[PDB]
Amino acid sequence: KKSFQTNVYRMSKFDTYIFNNLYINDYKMFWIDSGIAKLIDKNCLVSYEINSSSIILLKKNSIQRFSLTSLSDENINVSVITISDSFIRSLKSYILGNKDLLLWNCEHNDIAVLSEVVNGFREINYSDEFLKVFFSGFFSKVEKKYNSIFITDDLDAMEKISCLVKSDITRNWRWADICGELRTNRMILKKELESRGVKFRELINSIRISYSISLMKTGEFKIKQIAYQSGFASVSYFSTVFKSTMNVAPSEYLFMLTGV
Ligand SMILES: CCCCCC/C=C\CCCCCCCC(=O)O
Repeated sequence: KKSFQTNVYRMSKFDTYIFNNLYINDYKMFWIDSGIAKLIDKNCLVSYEINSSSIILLKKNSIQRFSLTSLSDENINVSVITISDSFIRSLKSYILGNKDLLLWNCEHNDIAVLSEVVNGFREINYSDEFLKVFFSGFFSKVEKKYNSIFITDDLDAMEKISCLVKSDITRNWRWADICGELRTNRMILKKELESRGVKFRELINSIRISYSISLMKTGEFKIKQIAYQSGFASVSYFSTVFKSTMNVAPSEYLFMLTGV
């Protein structure tokens, strides 16, 4: 359970959630509990319908640009599972021998286990062993259904940059700071941002927004405090960037962390 952080979001009939420059702090996976939805991937310029068996995987350190639109006349619950790095590396272990958004059409076996994870393991209490072989076997499969490895040699350049920023979120980050800390020139590091279609400012802001989300999940409701705790120079800039990224206001998202 501590290796799994889950949330459930309500989706009104035919409503749309829009994400722009959304930085994925840790591996995530989500799916709808019922009905049908339309996912539009602005990064690959593609769209497709998903059902209660479709599982979407988001790669850590990726910068997402997509929208999800309900195509159901009833409310839909979107379950989101966040996996800890400690568990992910456990998965790397059970697996021996550039796509950031992976879609997997389940065989109501995997979506059954995933549904129990969001369900807080209160109907079935899988073991560490099973969960490790399951998930490891899950990514191992989806990796084949796509371009490259979903997991990453930990010392990836983007991972180094992200961890750096997260380790001192309020520092007034500049390219010079990144190059100096990583002992690497910008000509070599710039590919990480280019391939993700973001300029330096956007990258730092994206990491700070996801950091603010993590804070709101711990039980922090004071928006004013969250703005500064997340490294933003002001509450207004935080709110502007948050709204631009999540398409909703910070306080609005916090409210969604309640659940009905
Ligand atoms: C705008 C409110 C957020 C609604 C989130 C549910 C919709 C799609 C699932 C995508 C998950 C990425 C959102 C990040 C938030 C989180 O980490 O829980």
